[PDB]
Amino acid sequence: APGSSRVELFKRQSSKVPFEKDGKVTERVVHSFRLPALVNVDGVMVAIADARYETSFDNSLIDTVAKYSVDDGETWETQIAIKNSRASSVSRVVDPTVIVKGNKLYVLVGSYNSSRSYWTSHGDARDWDILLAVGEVTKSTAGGKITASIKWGSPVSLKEFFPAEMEGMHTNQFLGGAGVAIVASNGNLVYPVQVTNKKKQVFSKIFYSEDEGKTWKFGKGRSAFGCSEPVALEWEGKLIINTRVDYRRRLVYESSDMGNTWLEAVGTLSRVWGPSPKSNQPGSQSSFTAVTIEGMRVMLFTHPLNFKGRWLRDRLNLWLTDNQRIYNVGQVSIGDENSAYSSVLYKDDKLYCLHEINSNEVYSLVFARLVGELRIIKSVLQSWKNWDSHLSSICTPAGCGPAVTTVGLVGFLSHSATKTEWEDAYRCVNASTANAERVPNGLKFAGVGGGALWPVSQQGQNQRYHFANHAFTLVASVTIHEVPKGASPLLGASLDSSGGKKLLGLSYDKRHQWQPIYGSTPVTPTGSWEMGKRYHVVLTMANKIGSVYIDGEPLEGSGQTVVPDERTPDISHFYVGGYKRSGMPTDSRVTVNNVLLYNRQLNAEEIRTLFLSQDLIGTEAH
Ligand SMILES: OC[C@H]1O[C@@H](O[C@H]2[C@H](O)[C@@H](O)[C@H](O)O[C@@H]2CO)[C@H](O)[C@@H](O)[C@H]1O
Repeated sequence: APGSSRVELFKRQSSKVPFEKDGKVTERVVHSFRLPALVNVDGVMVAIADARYETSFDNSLIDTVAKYSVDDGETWETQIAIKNSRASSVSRVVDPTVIVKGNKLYVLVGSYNSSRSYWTSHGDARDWDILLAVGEVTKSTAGGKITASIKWGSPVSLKEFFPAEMEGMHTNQFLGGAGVAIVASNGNLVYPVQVTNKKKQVFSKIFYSEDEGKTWKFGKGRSAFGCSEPVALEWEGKLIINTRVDYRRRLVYESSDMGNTWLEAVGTLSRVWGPSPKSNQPGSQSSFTAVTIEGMRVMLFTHPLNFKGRWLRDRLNLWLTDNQRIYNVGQVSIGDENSAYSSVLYKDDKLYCLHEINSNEVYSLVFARLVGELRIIKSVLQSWKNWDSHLSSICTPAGCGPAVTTVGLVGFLSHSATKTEWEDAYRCVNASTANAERVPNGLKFAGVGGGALWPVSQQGQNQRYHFANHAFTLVASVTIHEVPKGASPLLGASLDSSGGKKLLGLSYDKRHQWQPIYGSTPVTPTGSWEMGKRYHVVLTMANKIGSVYIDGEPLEGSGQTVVPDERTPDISHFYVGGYKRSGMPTDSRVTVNNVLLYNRQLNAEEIRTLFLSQDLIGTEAH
């Protein structure tokens, strides 16, 4: 990332902290630093973490360290925010989870006295407490300089707020999800927490306070079992709770009622992010925040790619999303270093990341100035803004008719293309092409193997288009140049690598009829088409039903089940203008322009507007 730089701020086996025991304080070298949380309190940067004094092993001696800086991270002061009980050589305060409100740092930690096993394996709660400490940040301008100070109060146990029973089950322990939590728009302090029951299942809840931390409540709902280390933000009046699932894809939920109800975010972010290339390795803590960049509300998300496997968790990656498009900003860590946990802060229009580096299970936290990354982010955000503005600004055929909708518009294939790719105007997922000739606002295809392939599950580890398994609208303009020998494809969602098994699609045949394909149902040819005429094609799928529209009108027989109510589809890719498979004997001679993908089923007016504005939406002229 050109322009970016970093320092080893919390340096393993080197950085010292003020270790207090029985009224005596000694500057003490720390073996490992883990669990970064990086925040802004009134212009003061504060970096909170675990100081694992003797080893990186989880069940060992740990205090919560804080560093703070008034100069954007050039210099820092160092404190212990929270000390462990000092009961034993493995006493520890763990998983520090931070909320900023006003001048206050709320830090929630589990506290353990003597156990040498990880908390989820405990059969009881005898070794556990849950503590809240408050740090009060003040600033001084005495002497013509800015000086900050943080006064940490004594921790208070919140155990009294943990019910012995929850929706049936009996509770054992809970911890914060680590990293940075939030103040909701209603002022509530909101911690996503990870909780165990007596069956040793782990699940996520919302733990919240309506009275500045004095009392706490749990929402009655929960994630699925197996969801740990939850991280949350508030988006459009809802909490978005992004969870770690060891050995599986991350589950993401939305709750509008402080955790009383949880709905999997299948239409947006759930199941997008895999913990390793084959999504069969441990997960991670993640930074997940909502921020406003160049006037646009967006979300930033970090997770390692974990090519190495196990808990090594190399290749920390950064992602940008507006809850519609999902852009890979790139790799924050360096080379193949192990770099699991992280915390991203956007402050005074500068981007920073405090994150782990691990060699031989000795961990430092580096403090990175993400200059290259913010440059890419602003570029991408300007492209999103530009194209949304382009589409929204179009005076559609009436005065002007209804505006073309950009709500839920995820991808758009128009004029830009290279020799082997059709480029997404939204810059997230290009389509691969074969036997494609560039024409205004699209591509012309010919010959066996021709077409374009827009990957869905084929995206691999990180599946930005997973939403399509639940609902989508796929729109294009198509022109047929040659009468085919038999039924030939134009547009569709494939369930397998070849395109032979379809969820929903549209073909055309030698008798000048359309052949809409509804899942595995026998195909009934219908309607009529003419060579050389530009047709508007809309495929919609929602609530397991698929519809095919030509020139804004449903084909006779549209609105059929395409998904057996038991299973959830796993779309491989969308195919456009052919299958893009030389193993498929069809030869589609067609031009396709302006392909739009939405994460929802468009309504009647929206479809009609798109049909009527086909000649106006191309990116060529702009
Ligand atoms: O490697 C650091 C990492 O260890 C994880 O714990 C693993 C451990 O790595 C593995 O050797 C052992 O067999 O199983 C453990 C989990 O039961 C921790 O989860 C993680 O926090 C790190 O401490």
